[PDB]
Amino acid sequence: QFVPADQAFAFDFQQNQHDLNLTWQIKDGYYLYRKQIRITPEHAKIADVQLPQGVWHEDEFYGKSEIYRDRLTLPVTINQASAGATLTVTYQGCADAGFCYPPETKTVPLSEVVAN
Repeated sequence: QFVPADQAFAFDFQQNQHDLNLTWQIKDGYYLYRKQIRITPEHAKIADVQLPQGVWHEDEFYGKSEIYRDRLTLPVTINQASAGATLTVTYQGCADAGFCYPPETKTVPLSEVVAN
């Protein structure tokens, strides 16, 4: 069951001005590592991102780790974003079947936002 990474972890975003929501639809039997998520803005300023509380799991890769299953919803606050600004979103997930996908990076185009 080594399906394409984007089928196991369906990533999408929706922005309404200062509010950005990042979503991952996580196929049953797969999970994301909380600690492997990285969000980096380029030409934009965002509020601190608080990763939500997940569940604890144990595997041979990292032993005891906090993971996310089913779906991950992550709100992000854009305080300022110049034209052409982007958000680099990196994450990594594995399959209960016994294998991990490599980290994946998505570039989110941010709509311009005037500060404050």
